[PDB]
Amino acid sequence: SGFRKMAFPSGKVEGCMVQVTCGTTTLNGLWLDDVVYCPRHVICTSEDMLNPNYEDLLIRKSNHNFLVQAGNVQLRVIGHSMQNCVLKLKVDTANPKTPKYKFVRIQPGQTFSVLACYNGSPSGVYQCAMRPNFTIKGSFLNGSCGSVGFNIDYDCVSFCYMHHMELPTGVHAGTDLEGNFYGPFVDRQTAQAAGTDTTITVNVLAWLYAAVINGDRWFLNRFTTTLNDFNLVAMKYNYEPLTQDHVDILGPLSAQTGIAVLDMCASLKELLQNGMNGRTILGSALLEDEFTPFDVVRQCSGVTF
Amino acid sequence: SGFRKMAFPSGKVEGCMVQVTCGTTTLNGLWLDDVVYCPRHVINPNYEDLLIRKSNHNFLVQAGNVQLRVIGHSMQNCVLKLKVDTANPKTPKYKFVRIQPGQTFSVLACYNGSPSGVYQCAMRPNFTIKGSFLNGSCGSVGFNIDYDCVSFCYMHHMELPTGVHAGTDLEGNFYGPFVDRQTAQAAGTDTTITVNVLAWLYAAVINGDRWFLNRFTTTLNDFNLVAMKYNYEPLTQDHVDILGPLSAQTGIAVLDMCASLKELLQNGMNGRTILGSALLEDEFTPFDVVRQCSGVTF
Ligand SMILES: CNC(=O)CN1Cc2ccc(Cl)cc2[C@@]2(CCN(c3cncc4ccccc34)C2=O)C1
Ligand SMILES: CNC(=O)CN1Cc2ccc(Cl)cc2[C@@]2(CCN(c3cncc4ccccc34)C2=O)C1
Ligand SMILES: [Cl-]
Repeated sequence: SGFRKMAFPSGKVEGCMVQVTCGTTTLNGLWLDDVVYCPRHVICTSEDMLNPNYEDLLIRKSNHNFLVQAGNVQLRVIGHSMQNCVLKLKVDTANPKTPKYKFVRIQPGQTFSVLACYNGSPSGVYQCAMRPNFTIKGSFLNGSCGSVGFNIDYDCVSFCYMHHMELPTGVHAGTDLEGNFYGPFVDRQTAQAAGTDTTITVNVLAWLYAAVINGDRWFLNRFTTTLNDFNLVAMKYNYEPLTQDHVDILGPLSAQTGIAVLDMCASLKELLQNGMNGRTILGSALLEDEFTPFDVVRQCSGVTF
Repeated sequence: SGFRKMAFPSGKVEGCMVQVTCGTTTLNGLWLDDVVYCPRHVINPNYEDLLIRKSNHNFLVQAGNVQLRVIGHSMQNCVLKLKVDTANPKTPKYKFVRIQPGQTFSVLACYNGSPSGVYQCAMRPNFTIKGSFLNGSCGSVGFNIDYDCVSFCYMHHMELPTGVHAGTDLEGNFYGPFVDRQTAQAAGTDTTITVNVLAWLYAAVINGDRWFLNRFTTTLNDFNLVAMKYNYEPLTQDHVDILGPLSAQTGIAVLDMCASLKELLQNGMNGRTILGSALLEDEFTPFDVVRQCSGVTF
């Protein structure tokens, strides 16, 4: 019993974190085999950030301009190239602690663990979700750039995020491990703002099924709804549209609890209208949206209480 | 910016987790040097009588896909110590420490000697932890990291009827009035960790959330009279001293922040949130707030 925001064990990722320095800029890199991956803005000064020409800044660099530190050992850079917004530094030593890994691009609503690092040293691990507006509500200070997001389903680490910047509202933006940003963001200091954020509806439903599994049904009602009527109501509360894909994905949780997805949608409609009236669901007074259907199945018991 | 429930990086602890099997019971063990530590319930129980009937080969210890050979066994309080023939090459610098209620720690949840997740939690005033544990999680450990040293503070033993969890320090002494056996046991009435709520109010102010601040102050006695009525733990002079650095960083005296907490208790949040929460959060200590808002690494 119990329901916690759980992160993946970070050990496989800790063994990959290095410090990358180029001139006066210092950030984190990910050392996998003989390549160190890091944000390309490591080659920029604060002035360069307004309108950086990365190709022009990079062509003036040689291998020995990049200082890579793994623990207390200096790695030798023997090559460098740019792939989108990530810089790839070829080093002379392959990481002996390289885990089995993949680079995956995630969609909004997906969750992942973040290993927050400073100077190539890990400081903490937390769980978060890719918001519908492609930002993440992380906890990052200056020097955290290059920290990574990942999932570890089975013995394989799936790297999905690399931290690049903080937006004016305090939220964060970054890239997949191929250097493509999530969202309409650029690694440039321009007028950039997070779009209006919405609640991840399929995740709230999954978390309501998790409350039922752990023994709580106070929020259920005798009503059902059509998919269209639920979406008309949900969009009035800044909730993301629920698609047929989402309904299909919730099938296993619907079968385990005996509550149809459109019947759980009717409870959600009523919770949005009424609030909670001094009650909580899984120790929370707000509707939680950073647990996917897959996360609920992984954490919760197979036997409903 | 941002404020998250952050756990310590679990890597140093992952390299210590093993699977321990005795007959039909399977749980997790902590392999440090040549000793594996695990709950003694792996064996109305008379533990000395159950233990005397077991030989070394009755305990099956698995580290990854390698079988460790048990060469000795002894009991220390509610913890079984299995001497193995191989020292853990991944043993970190470590200490066994007993924590006090209100203190937080990271939990590496394991099943069959394999870590599945990591989360942060606090030792409640009633000595229980609101964890996330299923059958097979026994022997999962709680810890903190201070520089390069792992301080092991908790080993999971059982779940109470309300869904909360109970366990021991690494010397086998339970936290709380709990016993390792099937009998009528219940978590006591819980209280809110006041010094932790204040620390989290300071973290919100650091992150630019100040709507709850006011021009008022309070005495320590008047604040405690109010707090005792909302099932909040008493705030001591030690707690005020401990909040000093956060008070100096934000420019808000501790008794000034206490007056904001008093108004939040007597009047609610009125449709507003603090750090994305509609409840007053008490599982971040003053040190946790300082560490997360300063970037301390391990
Ligand atoms: C908040 N941003 C700024 O003051 C200027 N920043 C422009 C800028 C523009 C584009 C890119 Cl791709 C990077 C960047 C910087 C690089 C570092 N950085 C940061 C990242 N994470 C968390 C932070 C927390 C506090 C202060 C800075 C943080 C940025 O956003 C710098
Ligand atoms: C809920 N407990 C029971 O039904 C019986 N339990 C008696 C019992 C008596 C004494 C001791 Cl020291 C342990 C125990 C058990 C051993 C395992 N265990 C559990 C631990 N964590 C999480 C669990 C989640 C679900 C079911 C069991 C869990 C217990 O409390 C089992
Ligand atoms: Cl995805």
